[PDB]
Amino acid sequence: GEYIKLKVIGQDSSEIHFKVKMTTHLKKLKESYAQRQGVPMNSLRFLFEGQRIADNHTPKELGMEEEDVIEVYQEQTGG
Amino acid sequence: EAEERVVVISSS
Repeated sequence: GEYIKLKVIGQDSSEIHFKVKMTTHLKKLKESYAQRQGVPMNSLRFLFEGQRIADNHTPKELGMEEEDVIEVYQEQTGG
Repeated sequence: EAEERVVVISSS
């Protein structure tokens, strides 16, 4: 396939960029980000246009393009 | 100021 570059913005305004294929499940991006922050993956929620990114979402499914932004927040009360 | 960080994610 071919790759797009996504920018992941943290609560402290820091950024890590990820190159990902249009068909790759975004679980792998979440794991890498959490690993690099040194926190459990389940302590974080990952949002695209404010909507929750699921483990089996792909960039194609979400309509993501080159240089789109993902925001990371702490997980919230409830489901 | 932080340097640029780009990580390549592989498929399955």
